[PDB]
Amino acid sequence: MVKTIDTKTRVVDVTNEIAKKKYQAIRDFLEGEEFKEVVIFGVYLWGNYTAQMLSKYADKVYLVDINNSIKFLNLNEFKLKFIRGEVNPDLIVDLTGLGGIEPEFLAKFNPKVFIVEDPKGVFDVDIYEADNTYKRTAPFIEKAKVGVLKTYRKARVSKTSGTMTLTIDTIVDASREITSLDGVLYAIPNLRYYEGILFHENDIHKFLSEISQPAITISTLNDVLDEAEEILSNNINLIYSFVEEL
Amino acid sequence: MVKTIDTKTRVVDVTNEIAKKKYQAIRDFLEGEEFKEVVIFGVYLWGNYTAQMLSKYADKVYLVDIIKFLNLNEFKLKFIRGEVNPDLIVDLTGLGGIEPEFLAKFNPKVFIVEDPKGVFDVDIYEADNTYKRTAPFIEKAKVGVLKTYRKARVSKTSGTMTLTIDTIVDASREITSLDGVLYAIPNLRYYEGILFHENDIHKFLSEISQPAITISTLNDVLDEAEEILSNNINLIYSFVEEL
Repeated sequence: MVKTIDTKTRVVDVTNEIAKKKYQAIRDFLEGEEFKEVVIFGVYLWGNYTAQMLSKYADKVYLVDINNSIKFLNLNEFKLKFIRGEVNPDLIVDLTGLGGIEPEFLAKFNPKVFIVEDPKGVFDVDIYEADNTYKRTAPFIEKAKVGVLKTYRKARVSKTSGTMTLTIDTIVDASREITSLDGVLYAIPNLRYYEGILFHENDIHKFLSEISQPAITISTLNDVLDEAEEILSNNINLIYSFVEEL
Repeated sequence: MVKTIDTKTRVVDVTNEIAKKKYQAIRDFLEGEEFKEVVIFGVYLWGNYTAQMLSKYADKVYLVDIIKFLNLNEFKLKFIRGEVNPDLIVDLTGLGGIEPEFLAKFNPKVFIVEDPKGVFDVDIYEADNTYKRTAPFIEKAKVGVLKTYRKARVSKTSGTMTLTIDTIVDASREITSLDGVLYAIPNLRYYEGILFHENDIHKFLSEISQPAITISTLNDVLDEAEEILSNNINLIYSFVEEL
């Protein structure tokens, strides 16, 4: 009588849809022109999509954290390669956000295009104060095409622009909307601190299994799968991403 | 700079706090009546606390699922064979649960039935048959209806699972609005699905013992998160209305 229904949409589907939105903002900002060396600062799990997509527009793309011709590095290898002068990127994309790459270090480079992700979302005094986006852009405005990648949920609250943040808040909001449907008993948002799984507990299998989870598990009297999916899609479409040129 | 903090309160702690509220409601209604035979209908995971506590105000307690433990068909076999005749009957099955025509066969001194309804829902309302389950014991025995709600909040049912979810997801949500918090993950899963339909007891135990909420934050907000969680638990009110 009481049915249990999993959405077809998994968490990874939402994360990828968000990553696609952010990349699309970036590709629109770069306006289709080639680089020969691209350096992307960030975490692999959130930065890879951009890495794989920009490799079509460059000869050599380094993704650096703190599987073809993308080179994957921790920042000490990258600093050593820069110190020895074996890297000099024309495109720099900083996706590190709060407490990310330091400005005194970015200032050492001379790219043609610099793009930095603004981590701030809805106003938060501590996040606003912790943010140093425009001090990261300061050394390049006058010498490079500089853009700030911004991502918000339309008329909704999110504390940051992180894909993870956006994923969580998206799915959780969706579960509450789904709860309000006629005949629904409850709706579980299936979420986990995935980076914790991959890098602290080092369990690749658990990571893959967990991120492949159905976004929402619904206890219901009625078949509400399609409607739930449409709710989920609406909440994803609330996400808007764009790069403002400085 | 960005810290990740787990609450000390786990999901199992929340489920038990709610279970304790409902049980203590039952206990207030059952007061010094003690029984010689108790039958509790419901799922093992949600019924066990009440069973375990009632075994003290009783001799032999059966928890029957769909203290000694039986599924409904073993129990029907014992009843037709005349090996059970309970003076206390507690129905915790809720929507689509034990049938009234089966209950009418029994003759308890006290009958308590759980109202699964929460905030109004036309379909849940139409599906509910609590008072049709009470009808055959009305005027025969002391009858009570167990009700559980969240004060001025939305919950579609009174089920412990439902209450646990709604409790934890908004606590997270409230947690999100704190100064310096980046995000808050409600760590929840369909546990009965893990235990009774995939049969993984170890995984069940691991998942239900998970910290309720994982917080990405700039500030140490553990205590304030805990107090938020406590407030949301205190929104839950449980009582037995006598018919």
